[PDB]
Amino acid sequence: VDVEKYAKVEKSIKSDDSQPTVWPAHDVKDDYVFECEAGTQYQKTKLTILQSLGDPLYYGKIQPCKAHSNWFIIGSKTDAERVVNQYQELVQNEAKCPVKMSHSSS
Repeated sequence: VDVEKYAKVEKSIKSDDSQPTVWPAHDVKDDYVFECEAGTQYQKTKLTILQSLGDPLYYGKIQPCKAHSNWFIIGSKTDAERVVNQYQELVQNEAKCPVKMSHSSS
């Protein structure tokens, strides 16, 4: 049986003798931007999923990108993907014209 070739462990903050392990090893940031790209005024907006250090909850924010702390709890990774898909569909259906998605990492 060759399971260990493919098994992987995730990084965690090792524990001293007073506190337990805390696995999210660094803040995980993901940003998405949407824009018509036309000469039209479209006020390109941004979405930002976040998973902070030592906290396995997810969060989001939808402030409009430039040309404050209104976070909301998003459940988990699958929920985050659902929210991203739904927001993309809504933006496209509201634009009534071409719209593009610019994905970024950390």
